[PDB]
Amino acid sequence: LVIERGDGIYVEDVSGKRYIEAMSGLLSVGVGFSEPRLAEAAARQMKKLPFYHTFSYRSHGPVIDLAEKLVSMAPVPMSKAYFTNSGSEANDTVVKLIWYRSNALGEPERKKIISRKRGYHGVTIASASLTGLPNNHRSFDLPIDRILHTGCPHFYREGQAGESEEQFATRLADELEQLIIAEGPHTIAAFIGEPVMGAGGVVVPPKTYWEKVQAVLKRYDILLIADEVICGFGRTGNLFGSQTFDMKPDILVMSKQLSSSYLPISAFLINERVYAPIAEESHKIGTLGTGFTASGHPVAAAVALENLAIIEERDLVANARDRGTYMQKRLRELQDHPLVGEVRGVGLIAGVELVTDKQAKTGLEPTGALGAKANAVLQERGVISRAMGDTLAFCPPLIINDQQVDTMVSALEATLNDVQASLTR
Amino acid sequence: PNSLEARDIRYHLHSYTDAVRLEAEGPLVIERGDGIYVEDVSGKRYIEAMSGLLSVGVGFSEPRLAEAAARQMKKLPFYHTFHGPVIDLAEKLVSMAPVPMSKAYFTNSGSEANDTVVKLIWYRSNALGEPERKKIISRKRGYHGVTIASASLTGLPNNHRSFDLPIDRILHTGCPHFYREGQAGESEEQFATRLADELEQLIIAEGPHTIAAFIGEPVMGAGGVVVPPKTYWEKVQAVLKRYDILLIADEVICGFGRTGNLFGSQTFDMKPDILVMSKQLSSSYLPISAFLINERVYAPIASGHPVAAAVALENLAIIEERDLVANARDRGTYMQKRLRELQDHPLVGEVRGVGLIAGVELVTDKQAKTGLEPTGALGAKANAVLQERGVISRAMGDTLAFCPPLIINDQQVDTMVSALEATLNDVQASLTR
Ligand SMILES: Cc1ncc(COP(=O)(O)O)c(CN)c1O
Repeated sequence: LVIERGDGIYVEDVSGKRYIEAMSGLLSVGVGFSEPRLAEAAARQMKKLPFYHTFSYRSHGPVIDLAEKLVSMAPVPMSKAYFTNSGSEANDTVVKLIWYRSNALGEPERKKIISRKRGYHGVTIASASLTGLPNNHRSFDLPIDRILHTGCPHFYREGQAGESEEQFATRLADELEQLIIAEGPHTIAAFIGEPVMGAGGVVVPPKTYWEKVQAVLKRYDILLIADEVICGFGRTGNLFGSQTFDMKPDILVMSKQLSSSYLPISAFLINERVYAPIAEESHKIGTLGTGFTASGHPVAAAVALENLAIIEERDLVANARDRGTYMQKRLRELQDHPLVGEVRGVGLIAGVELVTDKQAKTGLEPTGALGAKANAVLQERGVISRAMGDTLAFCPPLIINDQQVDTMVSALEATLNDVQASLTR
Repeated sequence: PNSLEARDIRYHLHSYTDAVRLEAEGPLVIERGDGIYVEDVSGKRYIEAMSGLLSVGVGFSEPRLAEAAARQMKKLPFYHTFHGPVIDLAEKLVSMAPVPMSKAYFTNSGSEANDTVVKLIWYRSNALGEPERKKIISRKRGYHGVTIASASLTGLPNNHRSFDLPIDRILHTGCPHFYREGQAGESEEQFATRLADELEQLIIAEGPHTIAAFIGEPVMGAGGVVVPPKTYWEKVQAVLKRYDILLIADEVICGFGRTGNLFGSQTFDMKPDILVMSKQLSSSYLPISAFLINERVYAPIASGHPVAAAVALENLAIIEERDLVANARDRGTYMQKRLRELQDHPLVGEVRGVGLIAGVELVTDKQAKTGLEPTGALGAKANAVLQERGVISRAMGDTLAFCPPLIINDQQVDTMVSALEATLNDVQASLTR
């Protein structure tokens, strides 16, 4: 499929066929594909100061405004913002600064990072190691040393026979505590988690998961990294997924949804607990020895500022919340369809996991074929979704309206009826 | 209180900055650009003799790039799928390569590019059934970026201290800086021979079957504009070829006209298997980087950003149309000559450079090759005075670097070097009083 242009929630292929972009590109195009104010902000800044760097006591207006804006928006008190080009780079720099911080606190052994199976955190050698998906690892010799993985909080696929949802949450927290104790709690620097796992199949954690996990982390004074790369800026029904799930991160990572993917930019926020010992170490060394050439890029920063202004001016967090409520309801009305194993989601993100045998939770051979078959029909019916194995993901732009949600979910129902009628046989 | 400087102090953690000092002093805030000049928020204008971060090749006020960006952003601001600017740019870069290349890959940064190259090499050795051929040899004072892997490739102590780097599998051989590394009575070519011998000794000691690749900048930028001795690259390549080790040319700084040719690989007769680009690829007007691989690399293993790609394509077209490689070559010849007229200054230990990149290393005792206590104080002192005289350089320790935009003219080169000469006289006078 060759995509040539976009407009609102739609993209068009070279033949002129229009599709609802049900994943907003890479779960990132928040304001849709034709927001003219973002091009206006880019063109204005690029003709004033197209590039300057933030190295060595230099700065510029756009990054200063954006740093203030992001800190002011934080769901918990934050101290500083640091800028990169991608979410992958951000998580990579976060791991590096966590090691630096532990050295700056006289803890040379507190260097291990706990991630989760099916988590997604980027593609650098380090951030691909954090990533808990199989295709990211073995043939790349990953994960690197110091990165650990605990279990995926996906009740439908990980719960034991007869186990309740909250018992499953308790078991995950206990398995996390068991991991920390067996590794040596003083060796664990941080735990990283998406509020909801996006690329791993839209895994919504069981209720009480984040409360119980945070109790464990607080017991050992382990840092919490909230990876808001997908869940940020209105996706889950609040500005940040951390608010939706009552998470209190020390570090909060944001991706190019900062700019609705219109330009490469990413950032993370750190609280005073993280910043202060890093600042003192940088003073003993004489510099903080890291940074990307385009960190804080003024044109990307200008576009991000305008993108955030649009989200606030047009109340897009509330719009996503309310369209999300309607989408979640419409999708769950398909629960009784013969091919629907599970419907999961919160706010404006959802997954529909397909099966052909509901009791055994199995689909076609191999797993992935059913999702690939349904996704092809869905595309033909004018909706672009992402098949994550046998899960179809829905993550449309924040500007969508109820009429468009209705069209998207009706296309999915018709798709499932088509696939059902064709499987026999 | 709500000034730009105060808000930066309050909210913004800077790269490559002492955070405690930033809180006390605040940043210098840049407002706008114009050709080779930038202007700070107080209205003072400076020659950007570093092109920002050795990157703004077409200067700071090229409105054609803004129109290219806006045009794509108004058509398709983002997609992951890929005619079109990403396809067009990949084709253009392969066609421009100084040696035959097969495929182009895109990232946002040079750091991500080098990180991905390392990952691809490990994947490739596994596909070849060589699980041990995973080590990468880099060089002391080389600079290759700041991801955990590419900061490990980097050979500068500030990039490693307290970061627990380099990771395993990354080795560093010697820096090819004759002025700082040559032994008593060793000639430049003998030093090159010794460096190739030390490289071969490292390869043998590690087990040649465990070495996957060697990475080098043609000229080391961030490490202090280190020009390798004559015959270095020929002798190094002979060693690498003997053990079937891949050559990665990191052209992030040298690419697109900086060294007097399109690529530093041409200037130094390097025949890389992998070539890494960034910076002047787009003149930094938007973040984008790329690496090329040849068929040898691609055979066993057989989503750039469309707005950034469109800007890079138009940037390359400008460089082509306005003959900026030739302009930089001819302005470079003049700059190299003017800078070397200062070699006899009492504060100048060495002038080095090729094309439009140069470094001037400062000392107070020319025979001992020592400066002030500590090393770096003399460079910081002179760089501050040069900025007072309206020229932005970069102090790499006690080396002042010059890497001006490809659009500079001879009159501007003359102004820049005259500011350095007067700076060195001022600093010398201050030291003796
Ligand atoms: C030679 C070289 N390689 C790689 C990099 C890393 O590029 P980036 O800052 O875009 O990550 C740099 C940037 N200073 C460089 O000079």
